[PDB]
Parts: sequence; C-alpha cells; structure tokens
Amino acid sequence: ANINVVEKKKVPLVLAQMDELGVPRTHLSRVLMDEVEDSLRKFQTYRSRFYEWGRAVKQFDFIEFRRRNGWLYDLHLMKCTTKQVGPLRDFNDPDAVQGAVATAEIPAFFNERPAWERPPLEETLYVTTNKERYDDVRGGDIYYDD
Amino acid sequence: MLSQNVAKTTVPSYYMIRTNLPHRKPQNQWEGVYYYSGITKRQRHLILL
Amino acid sequence: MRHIGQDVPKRHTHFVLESRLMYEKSFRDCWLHSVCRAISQLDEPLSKTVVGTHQKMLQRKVTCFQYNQYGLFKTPYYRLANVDRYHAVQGVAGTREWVPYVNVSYWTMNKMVRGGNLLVHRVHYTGWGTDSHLKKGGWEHRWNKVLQRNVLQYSRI
Amino acid sequence: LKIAKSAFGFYLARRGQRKYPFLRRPHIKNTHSMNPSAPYFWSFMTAKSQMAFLPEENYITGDWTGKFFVSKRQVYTLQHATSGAKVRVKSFPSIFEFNSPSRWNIGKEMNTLTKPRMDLIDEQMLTKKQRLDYVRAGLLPK
Amino acid sequence: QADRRTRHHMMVDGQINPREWFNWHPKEYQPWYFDRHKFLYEQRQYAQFHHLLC
Amino acid sequence: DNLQYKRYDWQGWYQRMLDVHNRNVSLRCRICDLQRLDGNGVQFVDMQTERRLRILAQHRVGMGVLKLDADKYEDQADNVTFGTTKLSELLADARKA
Amino acid sequence: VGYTPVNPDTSPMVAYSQYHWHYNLPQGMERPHSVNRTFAAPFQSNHS
Amino acid sequence: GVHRVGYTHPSTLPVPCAQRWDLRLARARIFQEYIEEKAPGAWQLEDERSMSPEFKTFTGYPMRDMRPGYGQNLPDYIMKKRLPNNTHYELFARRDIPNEDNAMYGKYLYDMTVHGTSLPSTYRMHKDINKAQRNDRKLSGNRFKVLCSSGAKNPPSGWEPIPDA
Amino acid sequence: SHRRDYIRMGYIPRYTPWEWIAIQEADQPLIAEQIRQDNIGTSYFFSLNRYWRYKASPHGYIRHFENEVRDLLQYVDGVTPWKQAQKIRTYWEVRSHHPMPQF
Amino acid sequence: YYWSRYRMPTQMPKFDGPAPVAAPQSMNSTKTNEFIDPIDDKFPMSIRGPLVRPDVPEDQYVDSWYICTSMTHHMGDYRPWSASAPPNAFRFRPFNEFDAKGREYVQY
Amino acid sequence: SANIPRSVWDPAQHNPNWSDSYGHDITNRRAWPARKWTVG
Amino acid sequence: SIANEIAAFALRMAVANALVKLIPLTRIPLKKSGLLSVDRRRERGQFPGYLDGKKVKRRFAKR
Amino acid sequence: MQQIPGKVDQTPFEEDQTWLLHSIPVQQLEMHHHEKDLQDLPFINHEQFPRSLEWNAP
Amino acid sequence: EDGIRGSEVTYKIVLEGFWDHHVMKLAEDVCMFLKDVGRQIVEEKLVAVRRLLQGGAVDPELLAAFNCARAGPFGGLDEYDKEEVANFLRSDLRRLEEQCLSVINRCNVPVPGATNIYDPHTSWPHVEKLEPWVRMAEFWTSSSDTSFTELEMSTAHYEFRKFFRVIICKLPFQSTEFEKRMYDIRHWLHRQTSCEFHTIYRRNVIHDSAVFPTEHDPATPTTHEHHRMFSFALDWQSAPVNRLSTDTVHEGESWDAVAQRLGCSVGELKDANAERETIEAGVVINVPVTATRRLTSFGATPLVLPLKTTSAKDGERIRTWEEAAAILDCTVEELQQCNGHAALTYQKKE
Amino acid sequence: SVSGVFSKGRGIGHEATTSILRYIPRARVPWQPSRFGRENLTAADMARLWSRGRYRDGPGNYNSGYCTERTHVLEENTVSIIPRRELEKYMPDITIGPKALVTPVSLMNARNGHRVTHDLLHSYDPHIGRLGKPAVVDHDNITVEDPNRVGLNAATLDCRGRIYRWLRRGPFFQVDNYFRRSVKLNRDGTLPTDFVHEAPLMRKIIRLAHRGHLKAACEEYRRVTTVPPVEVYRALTACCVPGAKLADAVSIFEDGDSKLFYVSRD
RNA sequence: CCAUGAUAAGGAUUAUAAAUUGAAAGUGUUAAUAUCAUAAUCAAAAUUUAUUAUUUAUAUUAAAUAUGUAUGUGUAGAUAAAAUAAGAA
Ligand SMILES: [Mg+2]
Ligand SMILES: [Mg+2]
Repeated sequence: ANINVVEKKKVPLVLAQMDELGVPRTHLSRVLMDEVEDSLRKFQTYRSRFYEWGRAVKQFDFIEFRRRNGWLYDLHLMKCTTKQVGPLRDFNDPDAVQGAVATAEIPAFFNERPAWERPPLEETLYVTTNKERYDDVRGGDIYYDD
Repeated sequence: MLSQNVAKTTVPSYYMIRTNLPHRKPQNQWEGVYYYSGITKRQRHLILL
Repeated sequence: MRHIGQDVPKRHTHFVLESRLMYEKSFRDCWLHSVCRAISQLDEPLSKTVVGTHQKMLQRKVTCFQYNQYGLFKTPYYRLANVDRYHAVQGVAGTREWVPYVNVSYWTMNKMVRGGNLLVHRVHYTGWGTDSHLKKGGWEHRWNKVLQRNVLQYSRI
Repeated sequence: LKIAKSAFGFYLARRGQRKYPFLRRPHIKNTHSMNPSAPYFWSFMTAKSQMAFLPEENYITGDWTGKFFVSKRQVYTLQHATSGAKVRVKSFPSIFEFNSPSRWNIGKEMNTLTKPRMDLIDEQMLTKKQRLDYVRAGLLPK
Repeated sequence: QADRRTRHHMMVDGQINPREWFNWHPKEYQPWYFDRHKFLYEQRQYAQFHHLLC
Repeated sequence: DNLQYKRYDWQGWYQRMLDVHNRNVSLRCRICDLQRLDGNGVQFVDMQTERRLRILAQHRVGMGVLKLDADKYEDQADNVTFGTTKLSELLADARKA
Repeated sequence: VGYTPVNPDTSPMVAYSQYHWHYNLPQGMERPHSVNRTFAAPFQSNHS
Repeated sequence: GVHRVGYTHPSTLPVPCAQRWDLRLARARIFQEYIEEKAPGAWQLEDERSMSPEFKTFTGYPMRDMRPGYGQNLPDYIMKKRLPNNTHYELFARRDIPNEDNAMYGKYLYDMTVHGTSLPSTYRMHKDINKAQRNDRKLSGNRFKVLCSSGAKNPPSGWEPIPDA
Repeated sequence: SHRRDYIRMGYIPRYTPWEWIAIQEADQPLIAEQIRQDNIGTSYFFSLNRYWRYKASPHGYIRHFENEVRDLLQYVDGVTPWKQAQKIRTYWEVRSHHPMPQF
Repeated sequence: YYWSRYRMPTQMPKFDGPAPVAAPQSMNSTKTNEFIDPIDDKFPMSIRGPLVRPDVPEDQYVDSWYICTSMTHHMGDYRPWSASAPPNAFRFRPFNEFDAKGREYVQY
Repeated sequence: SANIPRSVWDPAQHNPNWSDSYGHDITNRRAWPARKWTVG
Repeated sequence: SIANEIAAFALRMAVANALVKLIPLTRIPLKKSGLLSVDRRRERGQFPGYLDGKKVKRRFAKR
Repeated sequence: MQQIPGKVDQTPFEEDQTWLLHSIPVQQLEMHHHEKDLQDLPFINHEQFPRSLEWNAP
Repeated sequence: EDGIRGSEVTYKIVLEGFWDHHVMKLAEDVCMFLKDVGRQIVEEKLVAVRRLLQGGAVDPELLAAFNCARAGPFGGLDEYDKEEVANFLRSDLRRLEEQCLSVINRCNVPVPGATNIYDPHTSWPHVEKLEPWVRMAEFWTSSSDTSFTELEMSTAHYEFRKFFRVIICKLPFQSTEFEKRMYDIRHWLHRQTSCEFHTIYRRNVIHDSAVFPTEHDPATPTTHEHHRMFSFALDWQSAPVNRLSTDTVHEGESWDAVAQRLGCSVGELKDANAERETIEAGVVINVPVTATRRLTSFGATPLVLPLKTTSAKDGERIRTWEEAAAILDCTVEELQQCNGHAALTYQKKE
Repeated sequence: SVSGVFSKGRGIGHEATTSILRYIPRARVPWQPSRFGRENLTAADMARLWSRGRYRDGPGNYNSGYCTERTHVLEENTVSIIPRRELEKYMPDITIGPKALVTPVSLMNARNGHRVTHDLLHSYDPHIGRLGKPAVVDHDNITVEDPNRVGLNAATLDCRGRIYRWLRRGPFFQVDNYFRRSVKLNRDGTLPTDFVHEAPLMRKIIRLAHRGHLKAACEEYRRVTTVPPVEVYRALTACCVPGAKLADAVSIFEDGDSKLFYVSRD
C-alpha cells in the first residue's frame, strides 16, 4: 500500500493546535481547505459515529459498493483463496515427509517462480482462469489452472 | 456475470452435520473496520467547477 | 410452530431468548422499582422539607403508583432459570452443575472442554488451583478480592 | 423424574438426594407455611415489619374481567370475612375456598391458612406399589 | 394437494430434479444482472471473449 | 476492543459498555502546591486550612495527596466537570480557616 | 459435529490446528491490510 | 454507659474553635451523606477477619459490615446499592444466545450478501434432504401439514396435480 | 517484502516491521475526542443540565440520580389521586381487627 | 469455498509397514499403554535421571492445552541455564552476594 | 514527526554497538566443556 | 496462633538455615542431625467428593 | 464515632454479660451485601471483565 | 523530581494475552517500538528547547500573567520586568533539557546482548509484571439422574487464564503525537492480544473565590435533619450556588451608597460598570464579581401579593387569576400551583 | 388430508398495486417459497396470538384477570370465574389508568431508554413492532390488550428475528429513535421550535434569564422535550455576559450547534 | 412419540528418588431409521424416591418466607469410611 498517507493523519491534531493558538481555521486557501477537509474525512471521527460504525449493515453495504465497482479482491468475507504453495525440497533427504505446522494467507509476490523460470509476460500472452474440476477427482488437487 | 462472485459454500449435504469443519471464516483481527471516506464523481465535478 | 419446519434441534433453546428479555426488562424497571420501595418503607422524616402528613401522603401515593405498573419486573434474580445457550440444559447456579464464567451447564461444559472447543487449563482436580487468592482463602476470599478491585480501591467523591 | 406429576417430569432429573446452597431450592414448596405458633404468631411466615403495606395482590391493579383464585400471598382482610364473596386459592388437587369466615384469620396470609400437605390421602392417585410403601410408613391402613 | 412438482424429489423422471434448491452448484445463487438489452458481445454467453473487447 | 467485538453489531454496545465501565476519573493534587501565595498576598492554603481540609475530606486524603474519584456520570467529560466542582467546593469550605 | 457449527474464533481446536496459527509460533501480524486506503466508498446514508 | 451526647457551641468557650461535629456536617453537605440518626453508638465493630493482619483473610478494608439483621429489603440498603444496569448481567443478556452469530449480524443479511440467497439452518436442511431421498422410494407414509390450510383446500383455477402410481 | 523465505522457510519476524505498522496505522481513523484540549474552564452551571438526548446521565448508585428522583416524585404525585391511595393498608391497620393483635 | 483452506497441502505418509521396534503388542492378559514408550521407561532411573524433559529454566516450558505434556514456546530450541544469569554467576543468580530472600531483606 | 523515525534508516544515526541478529543467539547456546581443570 | 508442632518444625528449619548462612562450618552437624532437611507433606486438597471435604468417601449401599 | 448532639446514646459494652444478655439477634436468613450481591454467591463469582485482581485504577 | 522519579505525563499500557509468553514477547515488541518513537519525539522537543534556550522574546501576555497579583510576597504590587520573567522561563527550560536528556540516554542503553527492559534505569519505556487473572471452574463430569454421590466423585477442575504485562512510559511533556502512535498500537497488536490505556496527565484546574466564595457560617446552623435519606434529592441544590451579577439601583443612591451596599470598593463598581458615568434611580448595573455582599437568587422571603387597591380593574380588590398572572408576570398555572387554598375555594377568589 | 394451523389469511398490501404487480415474478425464498407471517394473520387469530406468549400477567392465561372465558377446568373440576365487581368487595380497587404506565422523557436514561412500563418491551424503532405498517407508540393509549401490536412479544409466531434484532441494537437506539422519529425540520425550512404544549416553559426560561438567574434557568432548560426557540439562547448567553462566565456561554452555544439543528447559530 | 453413535461411577503388586492414592470399555440431554398429539421455570406450588454425614441440655425467631416433632440404659439385625501433616506396626 502507499505508506505516506499516514502523514495526513497528522492533520486533525494540527488543526486542534490552531484553535489553542487562536489562528482562525477559516483563513486558509480554498484549495488547501478542500485538501485538508478530505484529510479529515479520511481520519477523523467522533464518539457518536464511533459507537455506530461497526453495524453489520454498514459493513455489508461497503462490501456491496465494492461489488458494483468490481473490486472484491482485498475484502475478507468476499474473497476465497484457493492456491496453496508447496514446500521446498532438501537434498539432505527425499525420505523426510514434511507436513504443515501452520497456515497463513500472504500475497504471492513473496514466493513466486522467478522471472527467468516462467514464460514471458503471462498477463498479455496467456489467458488463464483458475477453475474447479467438474468430475469427481479421487486424488490430487480439486483446483486446476486452465 | 461477475467472476469474483464465487461460491462461499460447499454443496448442501451431510458433511456439514457430521464434520467439525466450520461454516464461516474466523474474524480477521488486523482487518480494519470498513467505513465511508470518499466522494462522488458528481461531488468532484461540483468542487472543480 | 406446532413442529412444522422447525430450525433448531432443541425447541426449548428458545427459552434462552425469553430469558434475555427478562434481564432486559429488569434494566428498564430496576431503578424505578427500588426507588418505589425505598421511599415506601422509610419511617424517618424523608427530609427537612417533606415531613409529617405530607410524607405519609407521598409514601402511600408512591406505593399506589408502583402497584399500578403492570408488567413491572420485580422477580429476584436467583429465582430465574439458568439455561444453556447450546443444548438448553439447565442448572441451579451456586452448584456444581452450572458453570459461571461461560454461563453453561455442567453437561455442556464437559462436552466442550473434552472435545476442544472452550480453551481452559487442567489443574489438579483435588486442589485449590494455580491461583494465589483461592489458594489462600478459598471461594470466599477470592470473592472478597473481587469486591475490592471493583469498588474499594476508589475513594468516592 | 420417575412419575410425571406435571409437564416438567419429562425435563427434570432428581439426581438422588441432592444438597442445594442454603435457602435456594429450585422449586419452592412451602410445606411449613402452616406451622402453628402461638407466641410467634405475628412474626412467623409474615411481614418482617408490622409497618409495611399489604402486598400487590390485596388490590385490583387494572381493569379485570375477573379472576378464578386470588394468589396465596394475599393477606386475609376483615372485608374477606364480612363481604361474603368467593375467596379462592389455588391448592391441590384443585382449589381451596374460604367458605366459613372467621376473625381469627385476619392479618395473616392464606399461604398460612391453607395446609399444603394434607393428612387425607387418596388411594385413587396411587399405584399399587405406592400404596404398599405408604402402608410401610404406617400412613395408609392395611 | 401434493405432487411430483411440489414434493421434495432427488430425481424426477430418471434425471436430477431442478426444482430442488439443494440440487445446484451453490455458485448459481450468486447475484447477477440482466444482459439482453446490452450489445450482443457483452452478453455472458460470449464470456471467453470478454478480455478481447474493444 | 481490537479482537472479537471489534467490527460487527455488538461492537457498538460492547464499546459503550467499556466506556461506561471506565467512566471513573481520578483527580489528584499534592497539598504542597496548594500552599502558595494567592493573588491577594494571603497564603492560599496554610496550616489550619490544611487541618480543616484533612478533617473535611477523610479518606480522600493519603500521603499528603488529595484524590477525588468521580464516578457519577456515564462519561469521562462530565466526571472531570463533576470532579472539579467537588474540588473547588471542598477548597471553598476548607479555606474558612 | 452436531447441528450447531463450531464458532472458529473461540474454539482452540480450530485456532491452533495445522490450518491456522498454533500458540507456540510467534504470534505476530501475518500481513498488513489496507482496505479503506486502496478503494474508498463515498458516504451515502440509508437515512436522509 | 448511657449518656446524652453533647455539643458546646464555639461562642460559649473560653477560646473559640471549630467543633468536630460541625466539620462532620460540613463534610455531609459537600459529599452528600445520609446521617443515620438511629445508628447505635454501642455497635461499632471492626470486622475482625478482614481488618486484622492476624488472619490469612486480610484485605485491609471492611469487606462486610457485621449486622446480623441486614437485608436487601431495607431502605438504607437500597440507597447504597449497585444497579444491574451496565453490569455483567447485561453482557450476559446480550451476548449469550442460542446461535451465536445472531449477535454479530442479521442472518438474512449476511447470507444474502455472501451467498446470493438465504440459507436454511443445517437441521432444516437435514429434514429436507431426507424428505427428498425417502419420497423417491416409498410414498404415502406421509401427511400434508401447513401453517394455513386455505391454500390446499381451495387451490387456484389452474392447478391439476399430476396423478401418481 | 524482499524476503522470499518469509513464512515458507521458517522466518517469522519477532518485531512487526515498520512498513506494516505504517499501513495498519494509516487504515483506521483517529477519534477527535482523544485530543483532550481544554482552554476555557469547566462549565459549572449549564453543562450537566444540557439537552436531554445528549445529556450527561447519572449511573450506578441511586444517590447520583438526584435530578431524576425529583421528577419521579413530581410526576407520580401528579398522576395519583389520593382518592385511590387512601385504600392501601398497613399490616397493623388491618390486624387491628384480629381478636388478639397485641402481645 | 470456505473449505478450500482445509485441503491437504502435502501428501501424507502412507502406513506401509509393521509395528515399530518393541511396540506394545498384546497377548492373553497384557496391560497395554500405547502412550508409554516401551524401551525408555523400562530403562533404570539411576542411569537416565528423574528428568522427563530437558533440564532447562521452566520459562522455556509451557503446559500444553489438550495434551498432558509440556512444550517449548520456542519450538525445539533451547537455552542452557548459563544464558539466563549474568556471566559466571554463582548458583546462577542475578547477583552473587545473596539468595532471593537475602537480596530482599538486605534491600529492606 | 515523520512516521518512520530517522534513527531507523539514516546511516549518520547508525548505532555501532548494535550486533547482527544471528551472532548473539549462536554464542548464547554454547555449553563450554565443564572439565576445565583436572579433578572435578 | 502459630503455636503447634508443625509451625514449630518450620520455625526450627528457619533458624537453622539462618545459622548456616552465618557460621558456614556449622552446616555439617546440622545437616547430619537432619535439621536442614525439608519434608514435603500437605493436607489433602479440598474436594467436594468427600464428606468432610478431605479423606472420607460417601456412604455405600448394596442396590 | 461521631454522633448527633442531644441524642441519648449508649457506649460500647465492657462487660461480657452486657453483650450476651442484650436483645441483639443472630443472622437467620441468607445474608446480603450491597455491593457483593451483584456477583452472586461466593461460589458463583460473577465477573464482567477478566481484569487482574491486582489491577489498579489510575 | 530528577531522573527517573518524575515526569509531566505518564502512560501505562496494559497488555493482555491468553498465554504468558504471548504477552511477554508482545511487551518486548511494543517496548522496542515505543523506544524508537519515544527517542524521535523527545529528540525533537530537545532541539526546540535548545533553540528556546539560546534566545528569544517574552510574551506581552506571559509578562502580564506574572504581574497579576494585588500584592506579591513583598507586600506591594510587584513589577516583574521582562528580564526576570525570561529568567524564570530559562530556569524551567534548563530543567526540561535535563529530563529530555535523561529519557534519550535511557533509550540508548538496551543493546541486543545487554537488553533488560524490566529495570527502569536500563530502558525507556520499562515494563512491570502484573498478577495473572485466574479463574477456576469446578464442575460435574457425570450426567447422572440417579445419585448425588456419583456426581460429586466426578468433579473436574479447569481454569481460565488471562496474562498481563504492563508498559510504563513517563514523559517530561505532553505530545499529542505520542498519544496518537500509542493509541494506534492497538491496530498492529499481536494475535488474540488486547490492551488498555491508562493516561495520567497534569492539568490546571482553577479555583474561583467568585463562584465558590469563602464565607462565614450561617447565623442559623444546619442540623442533622437537613441530611436524611433523599435529603440529597430534596433539601439541597447542586453546587455552586447562583449569585446575581446584575443589580438594580435604588432611588436615593449614589455610586458609593451602591458600593457600600454591594460590599466593594467604589473603583471596582465604576470599572465593572465602566460604560456608565452616572447611575440614576431604577437603572440596571453590573456587580463586580469580587463583591462581598452579592445576593442569592430567590431569597428565602416569599413574595406576597395582597388583594388591596390593585389596578383600575377594580381599585377595590383583585378578582380573576390572569389579572395577577399579569401582575406577577407568570403563567396562571404556576400561580395555581402555589396557592392550594385559592385554587380549591374558587377561581374568582370569592 | 389437509391439516393447517389457521383456516384463513390475508394480504399485506392492497388492490391498486397487486392487480398490476402480479405480472412481475418475485423471487421467493428458495428452500421455503411460501411465506405465512404474523402480518398475514386475520383479526381474531392475531388477537389470540398476542394474548398467549406472556407468562402469567399476559391476557391469554386465565387467572391474569383479562380472561374472557366464564369457566375454566382444573383437573376434571370446573371452576366458575369471579366477576370483578364482586372481586372488589374484599379487595380494594386502585387503578390510576393509562397514564401510570408512562414515565416522562426525563427518566428515560434511568430506565435504560423506555417510557413504557408495560409487560412487553416497547421499541421506538419502526421495524421491531411492525405488523403490516410501521410501528408507532401512543404514549396516551397504552393498554394491557395492546391493539396496535407494537410491543415486542416473547413467544408469538415470527418473534425470533425480532428478538434478535432487539438484542443487536446500538447503545443509543431507544433514545436516538425516539428523538429522530419526533422532532424533525419542517418541510418549509422552519424549525420544529414552536410547539404549543412546551411554550410556557420557554417563556419561563427567558423570563428567568432576564432577571439574571442562570442556574435556575438551566435547571428548567433540562426539562425541555422539544427544540427551544433562538430567543431562549439569546437570553441565556446575554445572562452569561455580566458575570463573565465564558465556559458556560460557550457550552450553551455548543449545545445549540449541530445537536439541535443550529438554532443557536444567530 | 418410535427415530444408531459420544465423555461417569468402580482401590488389588512398575516403591521412594530430584516423583501424583483415581482407571477406556460408558452414567438423561450430542450427528443420516421419521409419520398420534403445542406440554418448559419469568416466582411464592402436591412426600415413595435404592444410592443421604443434622444443631443432643448455662443464656435459643429482626428483614426476601424458612420447617411442631422421635426424652427413653450411645441400646436389634445388618451396614459405612480411612494407613496422603500427620502420630496405628
Ligand atoms: Mg414456550
Ligand atoms: Mg451411551
């Protein structure tokens, strides 16, 4: 994500100081007051709103707004992760049977086949859909890449 | 229609009843609370104009 | 209803919901009720301003009022039935068949710990525990310590 | 429970002869409610103060079509005798009635004037086994 | 009263009964909108082609 | 709550519950800083003013520190208000010496 | 196992399984989440 | 012994000073305090148990007051009393309920947003699926039961149920 | 981010990395009431008496409820005809008619 | 699905072959513990020691939930007593002067 | 101030007394030969 | 009151350990006389199963 | 103990007899504490939050 | 106080896990974090302080604030020149530098082999242990309708635990930004771990002898009787009492007749009322808030309306209600409230 | 062959919409298509269902006194009811009537958000007590019988999701909904500020503030149920000026801003 | 109301040192057999159930309402518990 946005979180503090110093907040360029108002609308909230901001309705409506604009990717309830990453093999032993101690969902750019191993740009030259087998599979993976 | 609308449930059956597999994801602790911060195309237009 | 299209395996689970309303009712009526009692039974002069015949007058008026409330929840808490939010087993609170912190019956508690569902820790069955206070004075003393940190460390204003 | 005397006989277990914390037993049955005391007559199973008002049940709270029995905690009032009206209490098997008025009742609860456990025992509600056992106790003749 | 159309049936006439809610891949319940009034190739029956549109 | 009761319908009443459980505000001051020259030149709190103070507030004093706990209202704002009121009131009386 | 599903947040046997984080692993945060920063939703109340 | 409590007004003394009772009253104005006039002076009892370092049970505070007749019905008890509002009784009231997630959200909502649809409880679903599987061999062990009978008893103008054997 | 052994080969950060803190911090809004700035003074007269929806509400013990008590008295006395409350009896008043009330 | 998480990431070891060395196997009347190791409990204590788990400061041990046994909260790693105390600490100690009680009352 | 402290990334603020991650934990688990002397 | 033999035993052990800290060689006779020795004994933990709460199992009747 | 002036009062009793022979009653029913009643019995110890028993309000 | 023992603002973070080592390791993490954020902030305040020390002006406002006393310690209105005031300011800033350096120096002690975060000398912030919460659940593991005995013999002991580390940071000043990072640490908090925030800061309160005046005891005393149960709800107002800041000048009065009436100097009365050069009969005036004799709202003496010669409506006696409701400027219903006799006999006050 | 619970039912909404609407297919719940709710019940059936479901006090049960049966059978023994007029003779009648079931708005925070002391809980939201229409609470007319069916019934058909809904409510729910359902800006752009029943109060506040009693005026300010007119605030702050109290003036004005629709911006 | 699962109780020979005197073989409530019916505490209530340690002679009912019966030579048969900070050979 883009980090430096946190500096905007500084603002509702600075604003408060302006009141204590007696600098009127209404003398600001209209430009900057728009920018800063947007900053407020990002991070500031009251006690009032905060008691109610976790209503399930509001959460799900946000989910819906995301659905109509077709960004479901990051949401919690609304994504289903499929692909697993397999273990690394040791030359110290093939015999050793590894198994999973813990499992965590992390972005694929941590470990993904190095750029020189895979075919050239896959986004442009290959149309790939991850999909489920319709038949019963007796063993192996129930998700294959088409 | 929309390809990220993808079944969150397995086909209804007795596996739901006879197994300890849970029916939902557990809450993610570090997921922020979804809240509304933002503007419309209409509002941006108004401000610029 | 009439056992048509019932969702829950145990019908009596519904009682739990009912129970909740009971408690809700109390929140609404408690303050009211108690005031109405306190002003009612009070013999001494109520105050400097309200004394004598005015006092008896007001007292009877208030108890008349309290009586006229229909539906007011006066039932003492220990007379309400505790019931499992899971399997709807019941227990008498203050006995070994009810478990206070999870608010479930012995049956459910057993079921839930043995197959791991609730997270607890086994301790020697015969002792006081891991804990210091209970190790010291038993149930009563830990009770007291609770009273102490909820109330007594504050010097009220 | 062994015999179902009510609805709850299906739901409840007896759990042997089992001890409860002091003064809390789930089902209040006052066997002692009528328990003769000459000297303690005004202090026993009655208002802890003589200066208290009568309970809720000595008054008509709202617009009533009417009632069948008045609750057992309703105190007997001089009007209960004088007025000559039906005074009903829910006891077992069915209902107890104050029929033969007296001033010795006044100022006590009908919780106190109604014997909860009667010495009269119907043998028609008893199993043959039960009747045998009551004979053991030297209650029923045989 | 009740018949093969109203009743719960796994299979009506030697084939899987579509009238039963639980006889479908749950993905079918997932929401969609109506295509037909929009241009021929936006419509979902051409989906495999959608990445190529103009 | 960052954990469980964080994000859904119950988040509201839980949050509120916790805020009303914590509504206590403690208000402290030493009695060494109450002994200072007031704007009229009198010493604000002197020996007898302190004696009268200490007897006035009984257990509300310890270790030469006055501490008032205001629980009266559901929210911390009103308890700072209530607390300051009781403080200035107690000083008002104790100054009578 | 039952008609009442195990709520996966409370149940250790879920939490501490091989498909989640056991208590002896080091308990840090797995991945950051910027939700409200990436795509932001404008405010429309259901009430006017 | 038995005596009449007494008070010497500061004007009467051969040096004026603040009497301790006076202060007591000042205090009772400031922090509002009920003066219990019928309080017997002979009943002062420290609670031995919790107030003496000698017993293992020592909290340094008067845990209980020792009055044998003390009861919840007394008016004074009601004046210093904690109210059940916003105490644990409430937390129980709201979070302990048969299907836990009905505390977190409306079920219909969640389902309609996640799945496209509302889903039956698992138990209902068991009932149903079995209805299907066993209607597909035997018939007429059955009975037709509903909420409202007026739908089967007068069916609409169409509606000709398919005969079966 | 650059560490390709992260959860796979067993490297799990003991200290949560600066970047991630920056993000988690950047996501949630900051409550405005948490700033705590008072330059005026306490409002003695008005503040506690403010409009009933947003009002300062007493809590716990009944003493703190003084205002409410007044209202509950006034209101009650207004709605309750003495004609009616006449009828409510005290135990001794009733018992005066029992053949032996006093011993 | 929501269950897409709970698939087996790797292939589980098959059970190919016989009971392991000195397994419990049960003839006519035989009291059998699957739990107790056959070989290492039968070993005399004077040799092996009363120790169940490596002897190390118990802050490295946590009592497991659902299992009767303890585990290391840093899995499999161990620090010897020598790394708890300062360098060359007599009877490994915060300081060499006194024991716990001694430190405390000296301080008093 | 800055969101990420200057003392983290700026080499002018570098702390020379700091050690690498691996070194200390390697020297920590060392158990030195306990027969230092004859006789004991 | 701590006067009773068990508490006395404890007291003895205490004084002895002190004395050893003060006069090091004195530790040899003490140890041989079994002063410094600690015995581990406890009342049985409280428990509802037993009548008196400690050692006595409840009454048994043949069916 | 402070007391209301002009009221007739008693002083704590020195002579054991004066205690034993007075009309002071014994606890008979269940006993009540104004605070402790909310967390019900010693055996049911109701707690809203799992705060450390030592926990100190700032 | 110097060094460790003293601060302007103290934050205590109480971290709570389900497992001990969880909260311990958590405490180490959060602690390291606040060590770096702490160093940053305190460093900045240090460079600010050092600049301030190097030189700077003095407020007109601060100067004024030093010079407000009627009489300072030497018994006359004191003149603080801007030099002296700058000298005070400078003293305190020197102290602030001492404390900043203290904190910063502590921050730089805890190196990897040498880290000990429990002792407050060795690191900032430091960490205290807090006793774990432990609840033992005791219950029947048998389901038996048959026998109590058997239920009892089956009894298991299990426990719930909760573990607490406490994090202490004492700071020489109050930064809003530190509070921000600190409240924010709840968002990256460890798995299944929650926290509390205890803030203890210093805040100027203000005692007015104006609103809470210091007065002699009443010439009537207050008895025990004013204190019964519900005397709090009935016989008393909530303090402070309402004193009038506004007063009407009586006829034969002059400036110091009014001033001797209100219990204040003539100068004062002239200054609160500075707008007016002269005070005629029947004019409203501003009572200087330092006046001794200021009146309470609604003195205890009831206003009484005699029937008498009234208006021209009769010139004989007053009759109907709203006539008097116009005379006394109130709603008729109030007047009916007060007089229970005059309400029940009739409305024409026969 | 047909066993139902009720014989007949009715539609939620009327001809004008339905006769046309039926031409557009509505998607029914997939597993249970046919919905019969408590809004579909007839008059009699609803009356009966609202009687049952409250333990003892509720009208359905026979000894509650609201029972309209003239006879009731306890285990083969038939009991004839005692009429109320006869019940009065030994058991004095104290009835305040409707108004004793309703506390003022003042107490509402003490009562955890209710004005209503009735047997069922009364929500000030539209959707919990909703039958076919949105629920509204009459504070004048409250009866044991509850004609409008606005109360929250424990055991009735369809009650479950409602009860859940109640337990899920936000911390200010009762209060907030009571405040917003009444007291809203007029279609004109006119403040709600002018209401007949509360007018003498505002007159009293102003008249008190003018003679310079600030505390008195505020103590009466507390009792105000509706938004007070701008004149009130003018009077209060103008009273605040002479004694120099700033803080109280500011908090007054801050009470009028954004809370009360900015009556105090003037 | 027919409608499978699953956790209790129950001492009989791995011992003393740096150490536990409570066990798997299943005791109402729990997941695939359906085809008579609404039975559930929110107070103040009706003994027949094998499976339970009660206060025994100087002083004796005050707060939720709180037990009126059995003095009989420590007395039939038959039964109960314990080797654990206690003291048994
Ligand atoms: Mg029911
Ligand atoms: Mg079984």
